[PDB]
Order: sequence, then structure tokens, then C-alpha cells
Amino acid sequence: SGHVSFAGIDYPLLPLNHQTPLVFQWFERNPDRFGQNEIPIINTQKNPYLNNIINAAIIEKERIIGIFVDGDFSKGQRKALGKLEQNYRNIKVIYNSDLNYSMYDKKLTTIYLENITKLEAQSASERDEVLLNGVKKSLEDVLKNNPEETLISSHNKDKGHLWFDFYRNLFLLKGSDAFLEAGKPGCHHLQPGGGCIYLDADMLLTDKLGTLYLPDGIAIHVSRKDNHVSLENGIIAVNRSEHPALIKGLEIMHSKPYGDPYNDWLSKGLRHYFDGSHIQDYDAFCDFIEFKHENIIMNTSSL
Ligand SMILES: O=c1ccn([C@@H]2O[C@H](COP(=O)(O)OP(=O)(O)O)[C@@H](O)[C@H]2O)c(=O)[nH]1
Ligand SMILES: NC(=[NH2+])NCCC[C@H](N)C(=O)O
Repeated sequence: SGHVSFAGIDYPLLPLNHQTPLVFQWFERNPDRFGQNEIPIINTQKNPYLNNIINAAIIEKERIIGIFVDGDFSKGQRKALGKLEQNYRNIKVIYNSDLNYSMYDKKLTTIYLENITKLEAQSASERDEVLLNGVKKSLEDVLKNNPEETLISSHNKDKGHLWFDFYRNLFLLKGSDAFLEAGKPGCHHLQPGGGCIYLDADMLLTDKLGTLYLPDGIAIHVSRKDNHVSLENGIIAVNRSEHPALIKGLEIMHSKPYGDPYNDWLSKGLRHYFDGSHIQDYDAFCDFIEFKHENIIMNTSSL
């Protein structure tokens, strides 16, 4: 079609054409279980992820493919990627540290003390003292820990899947203009403030994707098992840099102690923007926001 309507509000279908890079990501918790001249990206029987990205890139030789990487990498491991970039020159390896996220950041001192004030400003006969006393100990712990400790820093390699699911959302905020910001070659063909398409390393390209259309230019993976639907970070595709729905999620991260990429940023951000006030069912959002493509065998890590 040409559009779709949700909550009584109308939403046009926006193009994501074959310029639009596929993004993969690998945040490797440990680099030293790899050879120091091995591409520090996992390619094993249960998940041969390094095979699923190349084959993706081969199926799409004339669309850019980004590999969003992060980990304390040996010089030789960085040149394993280097060989990978010249041996296939649509592939663009991008180091997390080569991007500046300061414009999207916040200090937990700030974030906590905000909530401390909000709660203390409410009726004592109404307020969440249980929470009121947790954010102050979180406060108590960050002071002693480190004055200038922020959201972005917190969600570190130590913090497991919050490491890579947090920075993912940041990446997409920066979108296609991030190929430029690290300095990656032969990316002049990317449009400004342009979108991207993240992929779990395990969503398998089979055949060409083509030119995607979305409600307001955003879609995400939705799980459907067996009797269940969820929204997933397995696929994320936007049509531009700093899409609002994710922007709102970045705000909810700034305005909540203990925000979470999955529940707060991704999930509630999308849905508050799309459904600020909850007129449509959750599922009827999941359907409205679902990313459909027949040429990808979705989320093959469950097998
Ligand atoms: O050590 C890891 C493990 C996972 N991932 C990311 O998590 C995504 C999906 O992970 P997987 O399918 O293995 O786990 P699931 O979330 O499906 O259980 C991958 O594409 C990666 O982007 C990562 O960056 N580093
Ligand atoms: N974003 C994702 N696709 N996450 C994984 C969801 C499926 C999960 N691997 C399972 O056990 O079924």
C-alpha cells in the first residue's frame, strides 16, 4: 500500500532503498579466546556468525554492509578485519570507540538526584518510599564508585547484553552518517541523515532484500512463539538519523532510574510515540510495527 493507520493517526509508507546499509554487530566479551590474527568474530557450528555476515554481504554486493564491533582488540585482530574489508569491499568494520556519543549521554548523579527530588516532592502518604530509598543507595554507591559515571559508560562490557543492545540503539540514532564519522572508505554513496538496517548476525539473507517500506520509516523484529508475540531487537530498521520513536526512548532512559534498552528505550519508546496513550492493544502495535521480509530466515539462533 501507500500508508497504514494506527490509533486513529495516519502513517505514510517511507522508502528504504538499496543504498541503505545492513548493519550487523559483534561486541565480543573476550577477544583472547580468539587467535590474535583471527577475525574476532564468532564463527562456530551452533552460530557461525562470521559466515552469516559474509554470505549476507555476498547476496548484497551493491549495498553497504556495516560490522559494528567493540572489544579490547589486538593489533593483529584489527587487521584480520582489515583483510576482511579489502577481501570484501562492501563490508565496513566500525569500532564503537571511533564514535562520539556525548550528545546523547547523561550522568547517573544527575539522573538519580532528579528522581530523588521527584519522589521527595510527592505526598509522603502517596509516594514510593521503597523506590525513594533505592535510588538514594544507588546514589550512595555511584558517589563512592565514581563521580563522573554516566549512562553510556555504565552499560559496559561487564554488563552483558546491556553492553551491545544499548550501543545498538545509539548506532541507529547516528544511522548512516556514522560510516562517515569513523571515516570509512567508499561510503560517499550514503545519503545524509540516512537510515540503516541492523541485523542479528543470525538473521539469514537468502536472496536480495530490495527496497523496504515502513510505517514512518521504522520497523522491528517481532517474535511470535507459539502463542506469543513480542517485539525484538533482532531486527531494527530506520529511514533516517535520530528517528523520533527511538529519540523518545532515549528520553525515557534519561528520565528513569534503572532504564533498560529493551523494556524502556526500544519497547516503550516506539509505543509511546506510536501510541502515547495506549488506545490500541499491545499486539495490535506489534503487528503495526512488525518488520516483514520473506528473504530472511529470522532469528536462527533459536535453532
Ligand atoms: O557476544 C555477543 C553476543 C551477542 N551479540 C549480539 O546479539 C545478537 C543476537 O544474539 P543471539 O541470536 O546469539 O542471542 P539471542 O538474543 O537470540 O538469544 C547478535 O547478532 C549480536 O549483535 C553480541 O554483539 N555479542
Ligand atoms: N532479538 C531476538 N531475535 N532475540 C532472540 C529471540 C529468540 C530466542 N533466541 C529463543 O530462544 O527463542
